[PDB]
Amino acid sequence: KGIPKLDDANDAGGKHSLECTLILTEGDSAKSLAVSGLGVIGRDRYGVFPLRGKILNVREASHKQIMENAEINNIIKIVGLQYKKSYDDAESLKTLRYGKIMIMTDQDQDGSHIKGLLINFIHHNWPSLLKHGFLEEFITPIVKALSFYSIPEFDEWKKIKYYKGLGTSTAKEAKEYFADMERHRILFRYAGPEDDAAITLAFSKKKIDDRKEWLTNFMEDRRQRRLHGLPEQFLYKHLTYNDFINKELILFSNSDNERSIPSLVDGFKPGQRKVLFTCFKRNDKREVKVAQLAGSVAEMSAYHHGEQALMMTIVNLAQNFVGSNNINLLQPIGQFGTRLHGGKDAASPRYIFTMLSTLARLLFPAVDDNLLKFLYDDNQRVEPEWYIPIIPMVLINGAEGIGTGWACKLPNYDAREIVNNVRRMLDGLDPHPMLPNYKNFKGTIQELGQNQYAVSGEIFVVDRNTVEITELPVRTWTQVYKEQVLEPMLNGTDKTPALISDYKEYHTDTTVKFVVKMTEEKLAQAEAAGLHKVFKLQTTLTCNSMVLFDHMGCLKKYETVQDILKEFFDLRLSYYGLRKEWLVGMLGAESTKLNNQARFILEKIQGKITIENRSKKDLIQMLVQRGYESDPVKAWKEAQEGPDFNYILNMSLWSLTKEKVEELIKQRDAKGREVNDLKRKSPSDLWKEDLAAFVEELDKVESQERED
Amino acid sequence: KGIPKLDDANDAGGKHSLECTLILTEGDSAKSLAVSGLGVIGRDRYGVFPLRGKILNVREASHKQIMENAEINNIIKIVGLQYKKSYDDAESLKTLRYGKIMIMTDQDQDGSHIKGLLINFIHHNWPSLLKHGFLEEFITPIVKALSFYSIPEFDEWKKIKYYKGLGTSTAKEAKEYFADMERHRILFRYAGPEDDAAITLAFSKKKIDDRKEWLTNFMEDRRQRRLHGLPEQFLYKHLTYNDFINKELILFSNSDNERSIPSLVDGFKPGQRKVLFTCFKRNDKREVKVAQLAGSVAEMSAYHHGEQALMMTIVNLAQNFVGSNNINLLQPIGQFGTRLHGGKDAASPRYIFTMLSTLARLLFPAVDDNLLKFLYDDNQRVEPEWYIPIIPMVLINGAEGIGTGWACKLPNYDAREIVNNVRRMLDGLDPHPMLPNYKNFKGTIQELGQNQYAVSGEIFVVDRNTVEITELPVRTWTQVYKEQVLEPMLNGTDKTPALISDYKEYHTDTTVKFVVKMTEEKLAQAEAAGLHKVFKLQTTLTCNSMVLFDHMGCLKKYETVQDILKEFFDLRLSYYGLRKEWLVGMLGAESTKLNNQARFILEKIQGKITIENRSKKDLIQMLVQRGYESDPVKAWKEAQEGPDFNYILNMSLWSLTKEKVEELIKQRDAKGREVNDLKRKSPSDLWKEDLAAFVEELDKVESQERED
DNA sequence: AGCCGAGC
DNA sequence: AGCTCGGCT
DNA sequence: AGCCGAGC
DNA sequence: AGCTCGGCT
Ligand SMILES: [Mn+2]
Ligand SMILES: [Mn+2]
Ligand SMILES: [Mn+2]
Ligand SMILES: [Mn+2]
Repeated sequence: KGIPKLDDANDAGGKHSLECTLILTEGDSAKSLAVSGLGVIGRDRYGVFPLRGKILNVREASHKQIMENAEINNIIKIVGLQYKKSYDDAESLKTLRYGKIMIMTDQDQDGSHIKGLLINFIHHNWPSLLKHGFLEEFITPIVKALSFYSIPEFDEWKKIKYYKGLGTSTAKEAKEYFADMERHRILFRYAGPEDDAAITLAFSKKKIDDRKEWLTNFMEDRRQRRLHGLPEQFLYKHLTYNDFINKELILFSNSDNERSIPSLVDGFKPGQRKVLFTCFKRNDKREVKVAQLAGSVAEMSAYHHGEQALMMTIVNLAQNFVGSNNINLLQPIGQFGTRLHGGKDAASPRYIFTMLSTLARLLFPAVDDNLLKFLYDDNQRVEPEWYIPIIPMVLINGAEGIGTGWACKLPNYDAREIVNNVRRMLDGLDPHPMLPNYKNFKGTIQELGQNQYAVSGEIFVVDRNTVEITELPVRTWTQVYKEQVLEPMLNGTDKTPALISDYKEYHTDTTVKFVVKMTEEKLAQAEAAGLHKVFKLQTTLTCNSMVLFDHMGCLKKYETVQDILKEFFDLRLSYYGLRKEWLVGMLGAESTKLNNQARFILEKIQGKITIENRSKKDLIQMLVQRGYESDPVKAWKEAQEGPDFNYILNMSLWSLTKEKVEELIKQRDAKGREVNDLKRKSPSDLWKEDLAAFVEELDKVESQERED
Repeated sequence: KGIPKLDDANDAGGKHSLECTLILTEGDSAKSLAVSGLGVIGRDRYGVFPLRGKILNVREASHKQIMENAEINNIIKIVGLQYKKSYDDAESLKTLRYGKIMIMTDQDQDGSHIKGLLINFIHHNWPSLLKHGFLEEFITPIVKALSFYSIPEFDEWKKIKYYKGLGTSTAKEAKEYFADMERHRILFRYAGPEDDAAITLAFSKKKIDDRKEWLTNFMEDRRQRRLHGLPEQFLYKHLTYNDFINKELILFSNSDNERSIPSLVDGFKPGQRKVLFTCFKRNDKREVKVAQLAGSVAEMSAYHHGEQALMMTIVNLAQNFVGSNNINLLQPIGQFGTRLHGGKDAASPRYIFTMLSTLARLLFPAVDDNLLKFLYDDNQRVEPEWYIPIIPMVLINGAEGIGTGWACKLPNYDAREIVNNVRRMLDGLDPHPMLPNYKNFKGTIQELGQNQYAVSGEIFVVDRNTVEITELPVRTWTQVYKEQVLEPMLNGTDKTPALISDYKEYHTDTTVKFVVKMTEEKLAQAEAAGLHKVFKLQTTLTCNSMVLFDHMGCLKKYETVQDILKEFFDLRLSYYGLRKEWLVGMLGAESTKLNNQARFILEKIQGKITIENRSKKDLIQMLVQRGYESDPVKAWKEAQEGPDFNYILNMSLWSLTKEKVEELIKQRDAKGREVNDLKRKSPSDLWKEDLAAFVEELDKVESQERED
């Protein structure tokens, strides 16, 4: 047939074609799983073809984009479909190579997404097939203990095995699935108007706001459900397209917003936060290859997606070039991308390295980890719902992402202006308004209207024939500008003749210099029309979707950055008071511990009590009879949810030496003074300390950057 | 010109061609290094072309192999050479695009090898060029502190930087090298007959035995030199081909034998031993990807070669299929290759894992590490000159390798027969003779003549038309046998008609079953001529080169395996006596330590001495005045090349509790009894213990293998 | 001519 | 990638 | 139409 | 690889 990745059913194309089934699989490992699953006998009436991934959404797409799509036309040639053909009459179905499509995907949410896009494809092009049951799915278990086809069903029911993707199952497993097909095969049924309404609601861009309402209800409902203790409702026999869209695809849509839409608190997405948690736990003193760090992240954070997406998450986190990260929390040791190509010139993750910026733990103090809520994946504690940085990182690095029904775009903001605004609010004033600010951007950004800005590079008149372009607007890449602006100006086009006579390039990996030559008259005309407009050095920047998850995990639209700043500020200063409470608890327990250590050893050297030959039971009983406390640090740590004095009896015999008692009394007095000194500090003073340290290191680091 | 990897000199092919120089580089990183080194001005008269690696040796090679060699014809087209053309007359040199070839390689030995093969190429095809100085080299530094062009020069001279390959130097470095070319450029000169004699000696297979004598002298000389303290002689101005061959290439030849020819002792090559040392130091409880283990080996063992060669070293170490390793010291967790394709079907090192066999440390006991001599790379201690296994592993896994002037081939041998021979020698008898034995090989191996054997698979007559082939001779691969034996028998050839009517394949990944169908008369004729001959189931195995490095590092040829066995036996039992000496030293120091601990604490509880408030100096002085020994373990460990009693004073206060004194007296008596019990054991009893444990685990492991 | 394997 | 190097079928 | 990025 | 998803030029 000409498609090498396809294994065609023996009876496909023959007089039995209508009884044949094409199995569309997610990935080629699923392909092999199904192939071995059917074996010799299954090969007659069952074809199997792989899909690379998410497919084209054909409902709104251009004609050229559809006609040039390799996968779509592969499925068309395999099944024998013809565009605009309706299938009712026997004469019409004589032309099909297969009578059914059985989609086999993972039992996770992205699988459901592929299911939905295939449903949308068939529903858009051939409703004649969709109404009559041309489409089926082959479900697999996500967990076993007997089999369970969704995590809520297994949780409600409650050796346990978790199945990540179809490739995890193998060998006999696959064959087992294909011996009993009554349980694993589910037919999509068309009930009526509700089905069409549901499909178009999911896959049409006219329905975006509808999707918003859709998802909103879901979120509220589930939270309300979660509040009242009602169990999660789950699927998995016939399944109507409506019930699929609203009870299954919807969880992909919500999971898509949850992974794609950052938190207001730390400005992170679950993947990024997993990466940073892993880095925090490893605490590498030396650089680590991005591929190896990626695998380590996967192990330690329980990151269940593919390695490529995570490696590029890391790369995106490390990028320091103009227009990317105002503060990069990972160091880009390697080629991580440049201003020239916009980062697309980054070297392979196998050949580049990274590690924590020395500002990372200054922005996310280690002690604050004791204030967070760490989540769990199958009894493995992984990473918190959020970190709580000393300043609103969601504003600094310009968080963005694309979900379903909502998207998020924020531009960057100067760290020092944000630090100053936090200081203003700590001193009881109102914050100043803030325009976006991009580190090392030499151009201007000026406020046009509400949430709209003009971003302009720099261009100068050198002389009558010469202009010098020293800056391009933020996110305009050097190579792209050359190809799409200066080169068309120089060579001219069909409609537009040549404006400029020549140009030359003086660039730095981090900077832009163009020297353009024009005729006298044509420069005069260009500056009459204005230089930034003619040379395309002004772009509009409009942020009307700032969508973030607040500290409750609720999606919220913020109209101004000052709202983000205030909400963050309240939360963060609350957590600073929490940090003081925790610190007086911990330091207080430590000081009591040091005090009972000192009393014990001071009485041993003073001769008040002798430990020699005392039985363990008799000694512990005597110690509790003499008033010694039990391990105040372990007791206070356990209290946050036999008597242990080991902290006293595991001390060295060196303890009773004169300089050990001396240094231990000094430690005791010093810890007491530490508790008294921190007790008199306000939480705001704690915050100001953190901010001062952060700016000291920020000046050192950025001046080292400019010197290098 | 059509070669994309080439950067051609601007003046190449023009009227200045004779003044142009083609730079042949080792690898493309060297190519880029030279490109940036010449810059804009250098590009006019200097071309640069990369070589993949070692090139074809054209002196003895087939005509087809030469005419089809891509690199050779690339250099010919680039320079403009013509085979059989002599270059003297001006008319003849009018046809060359370049006047000189400048070879730029690494300053290590393999670079010298490439230099030699280019010299051999030009000398073979065009002596007219070689006599007149057509060839130059561009040397680079191997180390800096000023620059040094060989490690012996730098050692004799003695921030220090070591240069591994040309790719380590970069940027300004390269440009520096090409600003001063008087120091870095060296011209090869043809003195006379000595040069030709030297080149042919190196590169001709008629000269193998000559090379042997050659290398022998060198080895002896250097050892003699090394014995008398005379410094190593080094090179690096003109260099004659003779002086190059005998003073430079020769060190590649010797290094090639040292890496390619295993030791008699542990049966390893430096790379393999580095791998196993790394595994021993990591002590992985879980599997590790072969790529990651490879990188870790590189870091910890100071392995200076490419990652591919090391990853395949690991793969070769893990292979358990019939005809590879009788005992695989690494576990093949993945697809590491099968009997079918001979291991060439192994999966990529990124997708497969390994770890230590549970017999690894039973064959190489950890305590024996204290008896070895660990080498050093730039102050980093890495791995021993050899390990000392409990049985001669060089016989078990069938060590082999190809150097210069010598090669090594040994077949495998049964572990249990070797263990039994060692037991025989420990009981004072002579060893039995041993034929080669391959684990899980169902065929036969029979002695023909001295060091020659017949290896035969298994074939049976089922009935008049049918024969069954259940075994192929060792190292004959299933796929290869099918393609080159059964398929030609079935399809016939131009000369030979078809002997067999059909065949079918019943194979297991680990086993071979062929059922062949023939005519009655033709089976009769085949068994008349014999079934093993007709069906190519007998191969000859001749081992007349068994070449190993003895325990002195001297190359030695062994005529029989019994010589290997005896030499190993003497060395190993010597090291068992050493192990007893070391063990009574260590256990004796431990027992003294426990005794002074017990005396101290027993006198503290008895009240004989009080430590409370005593000054550190006063206490240490009193302790040495009262007879307490100083840290016998640290003193005895230091003796193998202020007073420290910390081992007594860092004890817990729990020490003075009644059950701690009780268990400590029990530990003391138990260690004394341990010293007395091991003192009465012979070294042979130690060896027999090791052998018994090894066979217990060997039976458990191999029975688990057959069950799985 | 091809295979064996540590190297380029 | 296609090759080295020596022994051997 | 294309860009932005975590996913397939 | 070529695609999703929403906002915006
Ligand atoms: Mn999945
Ligand atoms: Mn960004
Ligand atoms: Mn090298
Ligand atoms: Mn082997």
